[PDB]
Amino acid sequence: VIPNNYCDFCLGGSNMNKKSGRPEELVSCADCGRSGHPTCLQFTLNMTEAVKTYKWQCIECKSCILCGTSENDDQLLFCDDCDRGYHMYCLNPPVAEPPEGSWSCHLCWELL
Amino acid sequence: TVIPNNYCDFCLGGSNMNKKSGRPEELVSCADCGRSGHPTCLQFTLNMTEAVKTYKWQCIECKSCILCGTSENDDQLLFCDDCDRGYHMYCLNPPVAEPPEGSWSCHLCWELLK
Amino acid sequence: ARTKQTARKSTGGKAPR
Ligand code: NA
Ligand SMILES: [Zn+2]
Ligand SMILES: [Zn+2]
Ligand SMILES: [Zn+2]
Ligand SMILES: [Zn+2]
Ligand SMILES: [Zn+2]
Ligand SMILES: [Zn+2]
Ligand SMILES: [Zn+2]
Ligand SMILES: [Zn+2]
Repeated sequence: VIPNNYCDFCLGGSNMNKKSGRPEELVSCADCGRSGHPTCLQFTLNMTEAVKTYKWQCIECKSCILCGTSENDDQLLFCDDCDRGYHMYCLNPPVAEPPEGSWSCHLCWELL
Repeated sequence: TVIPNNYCDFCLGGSNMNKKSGRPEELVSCADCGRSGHPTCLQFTLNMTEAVKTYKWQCIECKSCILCGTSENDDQLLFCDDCDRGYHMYCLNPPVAEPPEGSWSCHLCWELLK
Repeated sequence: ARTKQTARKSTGGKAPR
């Protein structure tokens, strides 16, 4: 897996984010090499930090931490603090629909 | 001082019960008007929740630009994605003509990384 | 809360491989 040197959303490299007009780093998917500028990915600084501590997956590869599939990807929640994916039906207890408010995962809650 | 409200403005639950999530949850309160909210009701992440507890956080009604200190032109405030502080687009350095398409965090939060 | 669908809407489309 060689990381891409351009952003999937804006097509700029690390020397130019074409949406902000400034240089910006790229983060890259561990599975397929797709890359993006954190701001194009809509990441907070703290989320950018977090995705640097584990094998982050792009929006297309994202698989549920609990069962390991990226199937039923309409049922995946992305944690608001670390971007890990979880099926609503894999959570214990399961939820029928996305919570109205912000939602973060059990791992983030335990940090703390 | 300012007396914090003991109930959430979004769900009317106290700290003992968020009526959206059905779980107990801490309230955060505006430093100026005392109006309160469950962080999840406020759409705050866990990390934002920690940040807003480290300073005199202001609710959407009371927000002033950190830099110039006024709450004039409140339609031109950007709110930092990590700490919820407000900044006039024209007070930024360099200033901007319109809100960014992507996410955006303030200089103080970038400094805290270092 | 965020799902795959809100994430895709939030960021816009991705370049092809
Ligand atoms: Na913002
Ligand atoms: Zn980009
Ligand atoms: Zn990928
Ligand atoms: Zn699952
Ligand atoms: Zn998480
Ligand atoms: Zn509430
Ligand atoms: Zn207030
Ligand atoms: Zn200002
Ligand atoms: Zn900030």
